[PDB]
Amino acid sequence: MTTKRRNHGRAKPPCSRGRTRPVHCFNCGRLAPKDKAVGRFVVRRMLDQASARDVAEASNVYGAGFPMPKLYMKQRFCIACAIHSRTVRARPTDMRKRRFTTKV
Amino acid sequence: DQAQVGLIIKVLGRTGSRGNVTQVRVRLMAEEGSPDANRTIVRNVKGPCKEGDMLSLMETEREARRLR
Amino acid sequence: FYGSSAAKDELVYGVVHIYASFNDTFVHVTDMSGRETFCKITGGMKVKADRDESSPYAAMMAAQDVVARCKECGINALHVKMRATGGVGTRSPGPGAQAALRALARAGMKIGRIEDVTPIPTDSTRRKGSRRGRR
Amino acid sequence: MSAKAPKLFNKWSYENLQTTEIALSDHISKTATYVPHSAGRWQKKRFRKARIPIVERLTNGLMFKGRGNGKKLQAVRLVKHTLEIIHLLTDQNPLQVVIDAVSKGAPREDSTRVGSGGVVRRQAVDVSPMRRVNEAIYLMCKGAREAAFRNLKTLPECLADEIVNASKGSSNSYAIKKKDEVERVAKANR
Repeated sequence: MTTKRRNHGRAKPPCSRGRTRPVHCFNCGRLAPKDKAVGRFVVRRMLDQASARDVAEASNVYGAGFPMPKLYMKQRFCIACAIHSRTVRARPTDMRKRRFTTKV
Repeated sequence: DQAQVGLIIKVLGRTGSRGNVTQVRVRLMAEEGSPDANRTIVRNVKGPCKEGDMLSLMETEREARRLR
Repeated sequence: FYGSSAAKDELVYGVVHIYASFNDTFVHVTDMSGRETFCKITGGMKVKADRDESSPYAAMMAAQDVVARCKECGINALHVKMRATGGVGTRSPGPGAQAALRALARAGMKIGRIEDVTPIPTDSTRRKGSRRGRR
Repeated sequence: MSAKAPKLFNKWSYENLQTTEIALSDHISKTATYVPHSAGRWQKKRFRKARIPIVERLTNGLMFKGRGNGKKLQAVRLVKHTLEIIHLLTDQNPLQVVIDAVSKGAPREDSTRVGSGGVVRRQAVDVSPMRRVNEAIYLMCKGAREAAFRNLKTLPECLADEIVNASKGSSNSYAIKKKDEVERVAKANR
């Protein structure tokens, strides 16, 4: 019916591909096309600040000695998935058209 | 029991939603210069609190809220 | 004693595999070999009721009985390897991580050279779920 | 002179008294007035209730359940007797026994409903200073009414009994058992 979104909720432009590979979700296991799927990059700590202190005490070769590593992952979510944990939210008309590119 | 004083160093903020409990931070003045790297634990509190209030701690190494 | 008597008065590096998931938390003991071990601890021994066997409290309560058995095995320093979950599971550990570490440090064990050792695929099989997901 | 600087209940002295706990010292204050009888405005602000001693607070929350109950002046008549009883039983100033009992009957840790998911979850939640005071008071003086409700032959004496056993940590007291059982859930689950 009505063209709600010009790009159709995709990063896939018309008249190019018409097919982009499916990708699983790290929530519910749902598949969707890669372009539709909602990418985020996490940078998840291996220790809270509160505990970081306590462990860096007992360390000598680590903590102070070398900066602590972090678990990195890419997270591709489904639409429904994203919305429900409210990391993507509905926006007014003027704002929906805005993009921030791939930068945070 | 263990009765271990601590001074409420500041009002950490508002956590919970009942209108009952607040989450506040406790600083140890219990120590005499004994090693603590904790060093200021967050503690959930029951009922009204105010800064500079001493209170006894039955537990230590509390991170309060966690992920749960 | 039972432990060190030819490595005594010197630190000894164990290795500790920590596996944190949303049904249980494990704490294991290895000696930079992985071919021999001394103790296998599960959250579920210390705390009962399946929800609370993966909770932070489970971890810490278990961790103190790591330390108890390490000082009888001559082990003092502990390398640590944090593990999330399977390669057809998620990439997130459960809440029992970050609890265990602090419990050990505070209990006078040394900690150095922590690592992230987890099974992440180059690619693997179709993930459990459906096309339409769990719902 | 001899009632200018000197301050008594009418023979009970406030020099002897010391605050038993160091957790509480700004919610436990000393009496100087010769009756705990109230006549002021006692609340208007979040802390304005901790400017006054435990004695006054206790005597006001002593009983309720009106039907022609004589309220404050009646309560004071029982206070007098109960102080004499506590005095000869501890062989020590009754006031200072009250100071102790309020602190040692109080629950110092709690656990609450705060979870979600159709389910509840409990965590160790520390009791705030004013709450230790208040809760202890209420439990002790709840015990009193229940003890005389159809039972005993004693009118003030039950109060004296409770305040004694509370200060000893003995589990006869209505206040002590509460501290006990609550902490068996709040230090057995976090």
